[PDB]
Amino acid sequence: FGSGAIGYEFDNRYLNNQEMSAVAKQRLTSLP
Amino acid sequence: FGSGAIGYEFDNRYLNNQEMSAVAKQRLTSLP
Amino acid sequence: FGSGAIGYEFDNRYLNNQEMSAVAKQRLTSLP
Amino acid sequence: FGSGAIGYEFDNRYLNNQEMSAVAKQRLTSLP
Amino acid sequence: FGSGAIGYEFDNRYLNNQEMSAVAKQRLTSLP
Amino acid sequence: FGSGAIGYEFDNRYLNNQEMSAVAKQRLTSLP
Amino acid sequence: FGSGAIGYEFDNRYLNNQEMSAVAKQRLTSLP
Amino acid sequence: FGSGAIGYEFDNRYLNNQEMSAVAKQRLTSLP
Amino acid sequence: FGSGAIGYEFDNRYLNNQEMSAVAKQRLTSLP
Amino acid sequence: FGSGAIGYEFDNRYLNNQEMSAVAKQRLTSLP
Amino acid sequence: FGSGAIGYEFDNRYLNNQEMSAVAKQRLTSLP
Amino acid sequence: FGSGAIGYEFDNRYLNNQEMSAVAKQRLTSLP
Amino acid sequence: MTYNELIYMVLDELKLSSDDSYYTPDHVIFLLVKYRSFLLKQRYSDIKKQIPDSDYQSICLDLIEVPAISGEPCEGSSYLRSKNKVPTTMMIGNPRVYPMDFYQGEITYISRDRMRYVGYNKFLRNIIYCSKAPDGYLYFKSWNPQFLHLEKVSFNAIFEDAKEASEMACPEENGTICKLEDKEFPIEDALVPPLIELVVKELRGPEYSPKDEDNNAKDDLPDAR
Amino acid sequence: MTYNELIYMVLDELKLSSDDSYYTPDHVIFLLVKYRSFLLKQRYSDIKKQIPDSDYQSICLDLIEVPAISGEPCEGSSYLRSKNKVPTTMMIGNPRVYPMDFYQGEITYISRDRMRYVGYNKFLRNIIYCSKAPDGYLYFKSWNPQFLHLEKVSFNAIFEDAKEASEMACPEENGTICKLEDKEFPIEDALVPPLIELVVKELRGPEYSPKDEDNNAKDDLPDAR
Amino acid sequence: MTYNELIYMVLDELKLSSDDSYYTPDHVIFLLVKYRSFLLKQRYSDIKKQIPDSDYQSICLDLIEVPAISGEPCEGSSYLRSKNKVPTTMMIGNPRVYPMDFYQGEITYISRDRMRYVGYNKFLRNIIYCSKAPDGYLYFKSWNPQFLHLEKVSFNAIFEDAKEASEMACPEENGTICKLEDKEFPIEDALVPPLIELVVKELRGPEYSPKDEDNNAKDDLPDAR
Amino acid sequence: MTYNELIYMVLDELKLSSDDSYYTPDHVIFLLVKYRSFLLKQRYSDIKKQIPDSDYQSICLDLIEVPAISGEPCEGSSYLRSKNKVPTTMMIGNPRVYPMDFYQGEITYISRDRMRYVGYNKFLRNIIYCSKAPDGYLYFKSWNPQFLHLEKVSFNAIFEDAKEASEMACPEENGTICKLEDKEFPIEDALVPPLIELVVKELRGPEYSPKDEDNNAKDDLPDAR
Repeated sequence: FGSGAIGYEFDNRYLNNQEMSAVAKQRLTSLP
Repeated sequence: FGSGAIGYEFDNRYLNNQEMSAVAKQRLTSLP
Repeated sequence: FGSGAIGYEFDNRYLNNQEMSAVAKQRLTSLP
Repeated sequence: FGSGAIGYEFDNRYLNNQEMSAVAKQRLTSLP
Repeated sequence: FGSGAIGYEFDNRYLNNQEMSAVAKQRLTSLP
Repeated sequence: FGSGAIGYEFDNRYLNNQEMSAVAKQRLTSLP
Repeated sequence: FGSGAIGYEFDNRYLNNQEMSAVAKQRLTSLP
Repeated sequence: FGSGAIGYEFDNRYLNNQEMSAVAKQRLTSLP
Repeated sequence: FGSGAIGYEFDNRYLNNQEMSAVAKQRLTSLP
Repeated sequence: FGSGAIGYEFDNRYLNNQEMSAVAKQRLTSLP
Repeated sequence: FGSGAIGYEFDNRYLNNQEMSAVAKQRLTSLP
Repeated sequence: FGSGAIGYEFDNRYLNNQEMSAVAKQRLTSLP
Repeated sequence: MTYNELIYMVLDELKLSSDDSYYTPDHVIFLLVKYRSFLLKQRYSDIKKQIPDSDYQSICLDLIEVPAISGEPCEGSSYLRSKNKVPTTMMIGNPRVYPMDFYQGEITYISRDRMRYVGYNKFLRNIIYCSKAPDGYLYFKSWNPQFLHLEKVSFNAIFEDAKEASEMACPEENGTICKLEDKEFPIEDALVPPLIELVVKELRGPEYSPKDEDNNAKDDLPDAR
Repeated sequence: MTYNELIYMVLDELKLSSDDSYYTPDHVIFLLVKYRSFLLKQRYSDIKKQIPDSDYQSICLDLIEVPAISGEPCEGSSYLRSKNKVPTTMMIGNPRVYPMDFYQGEITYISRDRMRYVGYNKFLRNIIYCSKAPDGYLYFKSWNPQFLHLEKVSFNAIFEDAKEASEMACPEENGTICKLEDKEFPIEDALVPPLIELVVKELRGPEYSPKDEDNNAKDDLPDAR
Repeated sequence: MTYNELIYMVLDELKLSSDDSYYTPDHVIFLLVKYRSFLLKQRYSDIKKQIPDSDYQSICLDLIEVPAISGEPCEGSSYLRSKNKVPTTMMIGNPRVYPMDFYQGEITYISRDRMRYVGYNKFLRNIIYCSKAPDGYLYFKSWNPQFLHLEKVSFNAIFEDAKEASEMACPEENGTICKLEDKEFPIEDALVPPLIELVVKELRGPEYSPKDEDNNAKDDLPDAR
Repeated sequence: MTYNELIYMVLDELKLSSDDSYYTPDHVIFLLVKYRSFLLKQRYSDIKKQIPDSDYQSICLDLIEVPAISGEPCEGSSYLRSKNKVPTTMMIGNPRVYPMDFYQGEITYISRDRMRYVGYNKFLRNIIYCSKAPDGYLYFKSWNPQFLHLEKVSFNAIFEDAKEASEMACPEENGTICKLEDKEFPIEDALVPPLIELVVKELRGPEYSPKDEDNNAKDDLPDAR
């Protein structure tokens, strides 16, 4: 039939884990 | 038919393994 | 049927996490 | 037909191996 | 039916992210 | 039909190769 | 139907990024 | 029809190469 | 129906970038 | 229809190169 | 229809590009 | 219909490039 | 389990009940023994493991002193050999010849290519060696002349043929078993569900396969008769 | 097993029971022998492994002293060569020419191209060398003139054609085996389930393939007759 | 195996039994020889392997003394050349010219391009050289005038055309073999099931392909007649 | 193989048996020659390989002395050129212009654009060069005025049009082959099965295409006549 309250909360949370993975690789580097 | 009590706990557990893989990349670096 | 206010959000969010992962690999070099 | 007592125990096993592969990456870093 | 004003701006955003991920590997290397 | 004693022993063997691939990454780190 | 004016400019755009990732690897090496 | 004495040994030989590679990554490390 | 002027130069350009990627990994080494 | 005189050796040669690449990772590790 | 002079040279060029990449990993190791 | 003089020489040339990349990994380790 | 339990579980899974069937229980005795050694070489030949005590059979042997080639004098020392041919063992277990007690005596079963140069080290000149020649017989050779007095040895290994080795099998305390079907099948019970599945899959396709039913001096298999 | 247990399993898996059938045992003897060398090369040429005793066959040989070329004196020295042609050996096992005792004798089966420069060391001047020349016979050479008194040798190796090497087989203890199908088929039992499967997959396609049955001066195979 | 075993095992696989068929055995003799040198080049040309003896053929040659260009004095030295054109050898074996004895003599087969600069090193001045000219004849060249007395050589190689080398083959002890289908086919037994599979697939498509049977002065192939 | 054996294997595989067919052997002669040069450029131009003696054709040339432009004195030294045009070589083999004998003489076939600046080095003033000009003739140039006394050279290379080089082929020992189809097709046997397959696939689709069959001043191809 139709319901979207777990299809929303799982594909939101997948892009959360995809976003936290991208911001875990951000570096402000040193030794210029 | 339908039952969402084994599929939900596996889809939610799959998103835990990506989150712990995402928080295992979080580093506060040194040598500045 | 049809409504695209969640798929527009979820593809825009995927293109944000892809773009924020791309600019995370950007460096300005520090050797002569 | 259907009986998923074995397909349960493989997905529960494979999600453990994704969980072990995540927590084998966890470090407490040093050198500050 | 058809309307291509979102699939255009999702693909031209998708190829923008592969464009920045191309130029983020470009370095002018040293120590000759 | 059905005879499922070789798809069981091969799925158990593939997840046995995944458990060794995870526990070959596990490190008890030094130089603190 | 048929129209190939956006399917061309996107497939040409994709092959640029395959080239720009390939020419970002080219090196004239040193230390012999 | 049916015969499964070559699809067994081609799937079994596929599983030797996974675990033979998995034990090839096993290191009892040193230098504390 | 038939036209092969766009599919040829798109597939040739895809096989071009594989050649440009392969020649960037070629190295004549040193330090013996 | 069926003849497995060439499908055998094309699958058998593929499992050889996996076994050949498995043993090419094998090291007896030094600096204890 | 049938004509095979473009799919043959594209598949040859693909195995060329899988060969130039594979043979550019032929290293004769030094410092022994 | 049938003609298999080209898929034989393309799957063998695929598996010859796989062997040549597998034997490009074989190292005899020094400094023990 | 015996052969009789294993022959009939393949037959009951294929539902080969009638006496007027195409696939007799001698088709299954052929396919069980050949898929026993297929399944045994799959598991235990890649990386060495623990073999159970189920895969072994103890067979009894009576030995006779044979010359080297002929009755010519300068050919060499004599051998012992069995009267009958010994089944070919596999190279995955612990093949072991023993003088009717398992926990006594060192009669070293070795390969046929090693035994042509053996017994030259001065401490290994009291040890009896075993190998199966290309004649089919098991040959015995030692530099100690007392080895020519063996009358009876027993042989425990993983043989390639479970049927050929069950026929030379040792006598019981009760007595000999007349029929083959009341002897134990030598495979571990953790390999019997894969053993039955491979034999059933080999025969289930040919079970429902068409036959040349008509006698008409013509091959009627293209017509699916 | 014999040939008969392997010929009549491939037939009974294909249900080729009638005498008025297209594919006879003469088709299956070819396909069992040709697929045996296919299967042994695929398993034992990648890396070097232990070869079981079953794949080898011992043949018996009669040698005759033949010249180098002809009756001229300045052509070279003479050789020994077998009377009849020998089968071509696969390069996977331990080929072994032995003077009728497997555990004795040093007759060295080498390549044909090595044998033209051999025995030039002062210590290897008494060793008998064998190789199969392009005549198809087994030639024998030494710098020791005593080797020309060899009347009989054997040859235990993995031959390519098992049907040729079964015909020249060594005599048994009971006597010669007159039928080819009453001799043992030389492949390990762990390779028989992939050997039978390749042959049945090879013939089941043609088994239901149409024929040109009409005697009407026309090819009816495009019409699926 | 012979040609007759290999020709008919394709024909019995394509079920081409009738004399009123489109594909005669001569279609198969052409396709087996072209798919042999196809198959030897996939296996034995990529990296260097061992070559079995089964792929080689010996042909026997008659050499005649020919001048370089014509009967002029200031052209250059004269050659020997074979009487008939020789087959072109594939570059994957050990092509070997031998003076009717494989284990003797150094007649060194080299390329056509190398042989024009050869023999200048003063220890290589008694060695006879072979190559195949663009005529098709095997030319012989050496700086020793004793080489012009050769009346006969042989030539063991892996040839491209197996038919061209079966017609020029060496006579046996019984004698020459007239019928080409009685001669031995030169491919290893480990390569025949890949060889039979391709030549069947070459023709199993066209074996069911429609023909223009109607004589009506019109192309009827688009009408599927 | 010959031309006749190669065309008639495409014709029999396409089943082009009638006289009244849309496709000729002249269609297949065009396609077997274009797909010969297609196929050799695919194999032998990525990385350098050994090209066998099968792909080469030797053609005979008759040389005439021609001037540079016209009969004027202040232009340059006169060249030699062939009486006839030359087929274009491929850049994959070893082209070789030889004075009716392969193993002798250094006439150096170089490119058309190297040869305008050649022969200035004082040790290369006796070397005769060749190249195919945009005229289509093979022009010769040397600083030694003895080079104008050549009358006949032969040219062995891998030409693009195998049909063109088979008209200029050298006369044999018997005599020049009158018919083209009885000449030898220049490709190795390792490349005949893809050369047949690419030509069979090229024409089989167009073999069953509908024709504009009705003569009615109208295109009957959209109706698939």
